[PDB]
Amino acid sequence: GITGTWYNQLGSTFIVTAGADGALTGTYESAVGNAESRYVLTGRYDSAPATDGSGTALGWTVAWKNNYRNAHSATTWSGQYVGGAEARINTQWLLTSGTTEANAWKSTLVGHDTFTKV
Amino acid sequence: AGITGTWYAQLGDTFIVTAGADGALTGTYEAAVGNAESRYVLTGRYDSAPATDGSGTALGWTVAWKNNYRNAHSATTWSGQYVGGAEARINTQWLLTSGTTEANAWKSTLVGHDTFTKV
Amino acid sequence: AGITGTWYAQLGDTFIVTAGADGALTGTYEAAVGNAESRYVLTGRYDSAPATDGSGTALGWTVAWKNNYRNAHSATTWSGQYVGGAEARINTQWLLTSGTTEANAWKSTLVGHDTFTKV
Amino acid sequence: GITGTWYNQLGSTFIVTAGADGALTGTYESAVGNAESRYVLTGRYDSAPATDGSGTALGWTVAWKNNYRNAHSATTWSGQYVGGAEARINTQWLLTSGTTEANAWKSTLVGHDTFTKV
Ligand SMILES: O=C(CCCC[C@@H]1SC[C@@H]2NC(=O)N[C@@H]21)NCCNC(=O)c1ccc(-c2c3ccc(=O)cc-3oc3cc(O)ccc23)c(C(=O)O)c1
Ligand SMILES: O=C(CCCC[C@@H]1SC[C@@H]2NC(=O)N[C@@H]21)NCCNC(=O)c1ccc(-c2c3ccc(=O)cc-3oc3cc(O)ccc23)c(C(=O)O)c1
Repeated sequence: GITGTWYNQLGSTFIVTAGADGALTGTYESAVGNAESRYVLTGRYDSAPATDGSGTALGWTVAWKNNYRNAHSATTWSGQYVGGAEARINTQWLLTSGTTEANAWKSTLVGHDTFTKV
Repeated sequence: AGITGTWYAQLGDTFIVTAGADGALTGTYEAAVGNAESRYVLTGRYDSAPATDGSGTALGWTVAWKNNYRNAHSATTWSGQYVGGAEARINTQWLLTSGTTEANAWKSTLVGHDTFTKV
Repeated sequence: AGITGTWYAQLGDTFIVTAGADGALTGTYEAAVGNAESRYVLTGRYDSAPATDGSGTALGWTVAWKNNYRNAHSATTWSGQYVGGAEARINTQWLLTSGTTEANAWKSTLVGHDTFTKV
Repeated sequence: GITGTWYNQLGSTFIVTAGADGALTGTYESAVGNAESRYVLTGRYDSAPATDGSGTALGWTVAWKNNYRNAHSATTWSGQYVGGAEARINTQWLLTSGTTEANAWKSTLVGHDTFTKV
């Protein structure tokens, strides 16, 4: 299922628990960027997905602050769980750093992460 | 405190949110049409210790478009920053992903931008 | 005709463009500071036969940030639509990719939005 | 080099010619969506890239109109050429359809395409 420990192509670690209320909770450890150790995450997922083989929609957020470090930024991942012999979560993400109004144009990075339980 | 409250977008969407000292965002998102039928759980995070150099406050949240009235089999995430002022604002970009077949994954994700203003 | 002309964004960026009957966009993009040093080639495409139902006109263009004065080793693409009116507008979202190492590819692409208005 | 015939994970075909003026020209054939046969493309690329092993930045546009069909939309790809034993062009793209102002919120799809010469 969705619950468990996941890894992306960057080697970052995504540990998540999916509740029946549609809630996501857990921790995220980034391999790259201004991050150290684990950060809190929370999100949502569709608790009653379709049955036509479609994926299960979900999303979550990490604010890159912990007791170790503060990168003044947040990332949201938006994607879906796909079932199969090899289960994976495909996402696209938006990473926004706090900026002055003059610098807002360079506030937001975009990318794509594919997660697996390897 | 600054983030905590009710906010509205231009298209008519509203949300109410509470920002905890632990960096948690929790509340409810309501779509353009004002009814209970269009109220959904909102959950996210924020920088509880933003910089002091004039920068905005980074944040993000998620709404899965399922409630006790309906299920659209999708979710939206907003990633942006809070900008304080006499008229405070939250400037975001968002990603809406719907459940799809692997074959239709390429058309699974919409992207847009929303600016919210505080009541 | 409607697209053909000079356009300006809020941050001060301007571009001049010509729309050919073949669906080609060609012109020059100038960054916020008004000098020759900041003028770059613009190239793109557009729907020369848009729908008649009130929809906007789909378009897109690219600027590689290299000219005879400087090279930032990057490129931006704008994808949006033209909206005719007394005050015509082009509403876009854009992607700016810089050349990176495979290791830094994850931080290679910025995303944003710009609305241009016609002079 | 960049010039040549390329294919993405969707099986779509990307035939491109890179000029020394920084210009891109060619044709694109989509495997998916409201497309038939070939459509014109044009774009730009950095003609004098760095030497530190960094990729070469580029972008291009396709308006989904030809003599066969009109999908009232346009796609722009933004990414970079990466050199190696297996050369590829990694992109992210924005696909905007013409819409009413009320429907602009659902005007723009986003995704990622990886191209190779296979
Ligand atoms: O450090 C963090 C938190 C860790 C994020 C980990 C991510 S979340 C998604 C992904 N998945 C995962 O598991 N880990 C990563 N975030 C904030 C830091 N932001 C950047 O590193 C950043 C942002 C913007 C730029 C940036 C720029 C920064 C400043 C400037 O003046 C111009 C810039 O121009 C750019 C142009 C581009 O095409 C791309 C980026 C920039 C740069 C940079 O170039 O070093 C870096
Ligand atoms: O047909 C074309 C031209 C071919 C594009 C080929 C692409 S270019 C990038 C990629 N790479 C490549 O080689 N080929 C593809 N484009 C315009 C058509 N757009 C769509 O197919 C489209 C756009 C939006 C929606 C859409 C919606 C459409 C209508 C509506 O009322 C609500 C919609 O909600 C959505 C929610 C989502 O999360 C995702 C999509 C939608 C849908 C759909 O659901 O069928 C479909």
